Amino acid sequence: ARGPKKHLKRVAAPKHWMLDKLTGVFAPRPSTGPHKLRECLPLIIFLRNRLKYALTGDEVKKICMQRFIKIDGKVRTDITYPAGFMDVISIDKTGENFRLIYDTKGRFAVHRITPEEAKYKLCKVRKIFVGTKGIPHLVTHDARTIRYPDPLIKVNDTIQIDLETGKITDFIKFDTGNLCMVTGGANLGRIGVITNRERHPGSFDVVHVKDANGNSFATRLSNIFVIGKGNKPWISLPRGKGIRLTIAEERDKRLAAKQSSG
Amino acid sequence: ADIQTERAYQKQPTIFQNKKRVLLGETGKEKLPRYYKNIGLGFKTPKEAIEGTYIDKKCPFTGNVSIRGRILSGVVTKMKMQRTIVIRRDYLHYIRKYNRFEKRHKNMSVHLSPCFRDVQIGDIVTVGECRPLSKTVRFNVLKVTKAAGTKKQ
RNA sequence: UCUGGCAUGUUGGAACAAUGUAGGUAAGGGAAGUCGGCAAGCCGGAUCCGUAACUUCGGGAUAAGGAUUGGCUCUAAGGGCUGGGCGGCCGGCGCCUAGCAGCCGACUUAGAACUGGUGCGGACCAGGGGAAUCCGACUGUUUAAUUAAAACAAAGCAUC
RNA sequence: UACCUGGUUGAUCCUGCCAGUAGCAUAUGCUUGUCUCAAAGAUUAAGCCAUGCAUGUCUAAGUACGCACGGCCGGUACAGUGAAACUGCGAAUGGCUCAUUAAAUCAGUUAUGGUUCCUUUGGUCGCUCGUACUUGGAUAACUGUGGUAAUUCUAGAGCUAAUACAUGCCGACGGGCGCUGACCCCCCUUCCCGGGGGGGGAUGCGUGCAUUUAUCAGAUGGUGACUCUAGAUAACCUCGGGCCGAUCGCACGCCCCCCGUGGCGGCGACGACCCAUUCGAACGUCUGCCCUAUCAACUUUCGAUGGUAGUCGCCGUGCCUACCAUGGUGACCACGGGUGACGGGGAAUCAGGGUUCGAUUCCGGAGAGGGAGCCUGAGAAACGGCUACCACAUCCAAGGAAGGCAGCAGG
RNA sequence: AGCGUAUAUUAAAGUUGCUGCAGUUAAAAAGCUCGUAGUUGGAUCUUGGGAGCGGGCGUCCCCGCCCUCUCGGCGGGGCCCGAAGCGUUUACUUUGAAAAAAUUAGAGUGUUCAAAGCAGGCCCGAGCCGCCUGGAUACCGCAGCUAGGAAUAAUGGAAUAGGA
RNA sequence: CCCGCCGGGCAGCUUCCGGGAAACCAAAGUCUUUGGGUUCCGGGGGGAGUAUGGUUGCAAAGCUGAAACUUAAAGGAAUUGA
RNA sequence: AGAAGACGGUCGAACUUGACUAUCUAGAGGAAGUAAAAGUCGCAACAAGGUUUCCGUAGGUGAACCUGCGGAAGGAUCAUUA
Repeated sequence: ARGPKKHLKRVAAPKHWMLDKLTGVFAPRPSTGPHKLRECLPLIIFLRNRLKYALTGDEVKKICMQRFIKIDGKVRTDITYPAGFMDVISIDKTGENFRLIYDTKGRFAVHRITPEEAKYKLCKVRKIFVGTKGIPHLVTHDARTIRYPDPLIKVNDTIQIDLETGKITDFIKFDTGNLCMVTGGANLGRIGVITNRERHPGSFDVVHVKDANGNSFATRLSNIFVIGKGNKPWISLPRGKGIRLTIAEERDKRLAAKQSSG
Repeated sequence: ADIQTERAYQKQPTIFQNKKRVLLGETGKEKLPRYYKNIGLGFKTPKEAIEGTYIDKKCPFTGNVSIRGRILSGVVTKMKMQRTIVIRRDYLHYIRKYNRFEKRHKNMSVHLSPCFRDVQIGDIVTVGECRPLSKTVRFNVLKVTKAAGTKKQ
């Protein structure tokens, strides 16, 4: 290759992207932004494939320059903008607000939230550097660099940021006993409480997380995402509390629901 | 014993060997400041590395080197070089069809800092991956271990 | 070129025709000449590389093929002698020991910079080469005065 | 569904292979009523291509005096519909083929603390102390002229302009700091009169980020360790010059207070000096390939193995240069060659173990007849860019021009 | 609405034999010895004993039990073991972490069955100004990350004591 | 000299140990109820121990050693006759 | 500001020569291996095949073949008598 590839294929789409195989040889390539494309979602896929508001990619472009779609309080015309983790898309015409988070199946699900909840958010820091004129700054996973942070904030902490203000409201450190959600790997989409953590000087660290149902698991540091303090998340959660149930258990509830409905 | 054998005298960039002097005495009485720094993983800087008078840009302790990527080991066979010891590591590859293995070895060259002096033939040396400082050598010696040694007659 | 020797080899003067004897050069071809490359020409020294078939394993071999070569200014290496705590010496008091100091000396080799109209083994000296066939094994000898050869001899083999 | 039979015989037990026998891919042959999917020039020929096409593009928001239209209406001064062109951006993606390539590409894991990056986003853009209520020029289309056989051919004149090029201002903020510091004020020893200490301070040089440097403190931050991100001490800061708006639209408003026109104003777009993120980009650590000894001792005077000092290289190295004692590799298969070999994710078959096939539409690499080369661009050593050579060959008015369909059809 | 021939290849073929061959006479042991790669290399170092926790730790089958040294770290009494180590280092076994898409094993999905497709199913006086769900798992050889296991395979400790 | 015992042997002879296709053999056994270690060596019959390359030899020749092509049998043991 | 143009520095397409190496190819003539309808000598091996046979070496020969030195049983003889 002579440079940056400018296309994505139908099979080149990430697996958790629910895209059909027999519709086209290409895919809506997510363009550059605050998120790595491998764990983001374009606006077309969020609306056309999931919400069914539009049926063609052209119609998704029609509503975009109609300027009815907003992200983080900002109207973006990019149909392939990377709506990544902790992104809220609010449509004022229908008066609906959605918080983009993972479900129990490791999927970029759509979760309706109240407007008051959408006004604030949650972000995770990545690094601290003393930039210009000897003052600190924070660079996050959302690429929202913040000037003049609280000095008590360290690496791998979670900072609340408002849509309009764009500042630090409430920060929480990284510690045991805190609720967390996995942001990668096999355990993607699970909510649990950090019971243990082990370190390795020269490689990744392992954080052992044990959920409310006792299903313990282990995860890498880069896939740890802190949301709430203790055993209560700061934000609403989708169906299932982010608990991965087994194949046999899931089919048992599925058959019970089918029998009760019928 | 002269530190100045090369075409141009090598200088440690961090230290300042050049200092002013006071009345009734000189700075030459005290030894020059030496810049060194220990590493993690229990890689405690050995005695000869601190108190030695050698200067090396490529040493694990008095240089720019950061050891990362992978931590490995090997044995000592030959030492005919300028600050390089050739090492070889055994490893057994598995063949599925015949449900057995083959003995294999891929020897490499490691650059050894002059601080280590007590290395003989047939002992283990622990080395770690580093920057491509040479065309072939990409490892640096971090630890020296004997193998039925400590008594040579 | 010096020591020593000589007077150009049994004559001189003038001219510079043909033909000749001896020595050279020649555009473009490059053996088309001729019985035949006869004659002439090419190569040629030294240093550094690189050398085939075949073979009696010794050779063939300077095989073949290629590069360098001047002048000037430097650098490095290659040795000999003496000594070891006014004049001596009875002496512990010294310790030459990674061979140190002083003095002496000739011939080369290698490397580098600079430099000339790329010219330099500058004259002199000084192998053209390769692929094959025939004969004789080789070195040697022979018809002084037309035949130097495949002829003769030769070691080896055999016979009487 | 873990399978035989026939075949040496005067007949039988064995060894042993083939013949039949079951699937599997390419085509051939005879026939073929329907529909749902769907492979389809790779095999010898990565051989050559006539012809047609495959990259273009404008919002209220850069530039609009085109006699192509057109509203108000000729007292105004910038309407708009808009060819074409300048300006910025894409053309290095896509798609075809496997010629080439054998620890090499690639497959699993890791790093770039060893580097860079228009693109989207998040910061910053009064941080520096020294004509502005808008600067100079030509160049477009266009008109008027011309050349041949010519093109995606074009010089000379009058014009016009850009978010194109070059230069550049006031504001912006009153001051601090380190030195150099005249001068001025105060305190104490001193029986004397000299010193010992505090302060103001005019007048002078510097005093931001980006970059190059040399020095200091670092029980500001964090990593396990960077010579890290920070703070200062003294200079340069490239005229083949860095940053501090000479840019364009929308709806239009508030104040005359010390004033009949001055200030205050929002929504955006345009590229930045530097930092971060992402798409990425390339060089890297451990582990893995087919046949081959009728390839056994090989690399190294020409860089091969390493050190020191330099050169470029986006950065780290025999990438290159010079000096240093020889070193490295090899029967655990090197060096060499062949391959009817791009690799792998993967395909046929089946007790199990396994044997074969991998261009294919997927993820990476290479190529555009061949290997050379290069300007713009962030990213090319690019071929639907150019140059030269080699075969082939298009037009020629014989003075030249113009070329690569292993892109889609078709030959 | 197919079949044969032609050729490539697999099973057959225990006819390449690791699984899983043969060598007196059917093909075959070198004439023999040495010797290095390489291959394979004997036992031997904590086994039992009443632990009580559960059934038919009693005999027997599945669980931790009567590893250090430093602030007994949420200027000094038991309600503590977070981290600076390892009475040593490999191989193997299990889990866990690392797994670009498709295919394959296979969950559910109908209605022309399936091959295929990830879709569709669900009350309707229709104001029903439409609720819910799927789009999972398994394997991913080898190489490396990690936490245990400590039979099996080799390694050293201290013999002139340069011993803890 | 005779009687034995013990360990290392060259060995018969009988024997339904056993295996083997049998001839015959305590190894030519412990072999599908398949694994003690390992070397050399065979893969239907010919072509062919040939061609070519390499190496040894004074020669004759030795060691290493193919391919093209061609064949449905060549073979071992045993049965009764001649 | 600068077009045309010249000198020096680097790969270098391409060219010449030489060396090494791989593969594919002609060739007068020579000598083998493949099938044969079954053409000419007597008969080497199958019996003790009448000179058991086969193996190597050496040597010779129209040919099978003959000869010597050894070496075996695929020659008719597990035996040959104190």
